[PDB]
Amino acid sequence: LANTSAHDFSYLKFVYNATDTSLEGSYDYIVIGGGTSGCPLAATLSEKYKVLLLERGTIATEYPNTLTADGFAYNLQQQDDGKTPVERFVSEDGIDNVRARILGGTTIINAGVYARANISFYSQTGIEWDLDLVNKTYEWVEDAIVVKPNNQSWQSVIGEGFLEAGILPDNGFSLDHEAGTRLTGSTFDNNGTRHAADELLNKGDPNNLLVAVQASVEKILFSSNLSAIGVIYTDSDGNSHQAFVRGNGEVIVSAGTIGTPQLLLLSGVGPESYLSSLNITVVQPNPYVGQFVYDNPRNFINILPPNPIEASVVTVLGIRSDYYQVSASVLPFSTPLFSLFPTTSYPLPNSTFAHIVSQVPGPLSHGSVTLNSSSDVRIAPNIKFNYYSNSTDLANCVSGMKKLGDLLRTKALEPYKARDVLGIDGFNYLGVPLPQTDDASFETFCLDNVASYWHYHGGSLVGKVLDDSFRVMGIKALRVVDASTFPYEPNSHPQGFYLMLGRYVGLQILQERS
Ligand SMILES: Cc1cc2nc3c(=O)[nH]c(=O)nc-3n(C[C@H](O)[C@H](O)[C@H](O)COP(=O)(O)OP(=O)(O)OC[C@H]3O[C@@H](n4cnc5c(N)ncnc54)[C@H](O)[C@@H]3O)c2cc1C
Ligand SMILES: *[C@@H]1O[C@H](CO)[C@@H](O[C@@H]2O[C@H](CO)[C@@H](O)[C@H](O)[C@H]2NC(C)=O)[C@H](O)[C@H]1NC(C)=O
Ligand SMILES: CC1(C)OCc2cc([C@@H](O)C#N)ccc2O1
Ligand SMILES: *[C@@H]1O[C@H](CO)[C@@H](O)[C@H](O)[C@H]1NC(C)=O
Ligand SMILES: *[C@@H]1O[C@H](CO)[C@@H](O)[C@H](O)[C@H]1NC(C)=O
Ligand SMILES: *[C@@H]1O[C@H](CO)[C@@H](O)[C@H](O)[C@H]1NC(C)=O
Ligand SMILES: *[C@@H]1O[C@H](CO)[C@@H](O)[C@H](O)[C@H]1NC(C)=O
Ligand SMILES: *[C@@H]1O[C@H](CO)[C@@H](O)[C@H](O)[C@H]1NC(C)=O
Repeated sequence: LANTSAHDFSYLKFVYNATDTSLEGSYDYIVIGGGTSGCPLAATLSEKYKVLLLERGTIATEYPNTLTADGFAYNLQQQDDGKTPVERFVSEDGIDNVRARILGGTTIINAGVYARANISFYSQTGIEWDLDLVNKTYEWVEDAIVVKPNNQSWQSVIGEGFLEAGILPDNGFSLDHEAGTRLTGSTFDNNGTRHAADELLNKGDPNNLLVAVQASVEKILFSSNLSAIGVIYTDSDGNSHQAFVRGNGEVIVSAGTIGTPQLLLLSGVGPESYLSSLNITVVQPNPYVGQFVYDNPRNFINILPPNPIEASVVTVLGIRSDYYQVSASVLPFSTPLFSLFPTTSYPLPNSTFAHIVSQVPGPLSHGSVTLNSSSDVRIAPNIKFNYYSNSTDLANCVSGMKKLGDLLRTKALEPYKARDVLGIDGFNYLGVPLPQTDDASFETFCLDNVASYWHYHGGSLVGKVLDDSFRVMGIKALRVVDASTFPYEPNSHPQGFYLMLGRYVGLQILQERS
């Protein structure tokens, strides 16, 4: 595990403005998106080969509130001016949401919770994983940016609550996604310093890795044995640039659940009838590009203790197969955190509150990413998740809400009631309280008060768009590595999986080429 230490910006020595035309040329690999998967992928490929990493955002030093736990709220409260690290969107379902626009991707703006994948996930996928190498690669990530959290009073209250509510067993401190209650890792260190995927660029070879920032990749270029041969990208001034791969080298899209399918569709990889309807020339028909896009529901209550509670980062997890639960203790604010609640029309907290949360696994409900512009990658795509379209998801939310009621009735949580009465009506709530306990009362609560967990995934799935080598089927020299790749969450908190996956696939590419 990592130690408490400053955020390591050594890598800025090989970070350049995309306005620099001397970056245009031929590389062994081009990685699109300097994010959770892309940064460890590019660093790994750079051990042997010449790599260009292209990121649309700027460097995290421009937005210092991205570098502390205390700055998390600021990034979500900040107005989206096109340049900020948080890009705001609303799904077609009407649920507010965010994605990252910054070198380091979503590991620069996220809640810092670190977990390994459920060890059963690898067999569930039917991919031939090198499991020894998966674990070596988890340790490579953890040694860089993961700490054992110190005790925080509220996380300890919630952990005692989860155990008293029957979320057993007590796993103590563990990075593994296992049934029961545990202290997990964090990418915040014990001084509140954020550590993130950009720091994994410090593991790259500085003679072989180049990083362009404010590089908006608009199009994947193809041969005229269809192969990806390069990219077009625009700089902050609006000027265009090209970069190519050479010989046995490859383009990898790491632009996230939203950005990957967007760029594939803009580049003519996707459903023939849809792309022909936009007069986008089809290079490779695949009816699944932008399909099977998922967002795990977040359902929640907010309690307002009569005495102040200490603000905390999330470190204590209550895991069952059918729901994943945490709680944050949150300082009050008068400017909303965009997407913390599902719409801007949510009450503001006047005092410290506990946000007590359950996540639906999978989920089984899915939707799609479609283009909003047939030409401009800077124009956000349309995204729809179809929350609770699958009844199994709704049943799982009912089970999770019953368990949050159990948590609120524990001796652990009793001291946080406003009134010493028998029920959970003894708490004071911000927003809608929990349930009458008939299925319809819990289903109404689940459906009406859903928010994003921010763990959306899918849109370029293995088994639909990709093979088990993460290659785009029917195309040479093109791969996809990021959260677009799997339909079900690997665990409650997937950044650890996707950090591992960038390096893992980098190591597979290097091996396939030897
Ligand atoms: C608010 C929030 C809180 C979260 N908290 C947690 C948590 O505590 N723990 C956890 O495990 N997970 C958490 N997650 C989820 C997790 O961080 C993400 O699922 C994961 O980081 C996604 O990784 P990715 O590589 O797919 O995408 P990203 O990290 O978003 O990387 C994609 C990158 O591509 C860039 N890009 C996109 N399009 C282009 C383009 N055309 N050209 C160039 N660059 C482009 C983007 O700017 C970005 O930097 C959180 C998510 C959010 C949004
Ligand atoms: C870890 O992943 C495994 C495999 O996906 C899960 O096991 C499955 O769980 C469902 C229960 O909802 C069962 O119907 C399947 O039979 C299980 N598969 C196997 C291989 O046993 C497991 O639930 C996940 N664990 C947690 C804690 O999330
Ligand atoms: C504002 C506040 C309390 O802070 C951080 C936070 C983290 C999580 C986490 O599980 C994820 N992802 C859920 C909710 C949440 O809300
Ligand atoms: C962590 O903060 C403490 C103060 O509580 C200090 O003693 C220690 O040197 C700090 N380490 C850092 C900032 O790296
Ligand atoms: C890149 O250069 C342009 C001016 O050419 C400037 O406006 C922009 O801020 C620079 N971007 C970064 C990320 O340095
Ligand atoms: C990998 O690590 C997990 C714990 O994260 C462990 O349970 C598993 O046995 C390890 N697998 C291999 C192949 O060593
Ligand atoms: C596609 O181009 C044809 C002309 O070739 C035109 O008739 C049609 O309306 C166009 N469709 C779109 C959506 O641009
Ligand atoms: C729910 O999801 C599963 C597929 O994972 C499927 O068997 C079932 O048909 C789905 N229900 C609906 C309404 O789609």
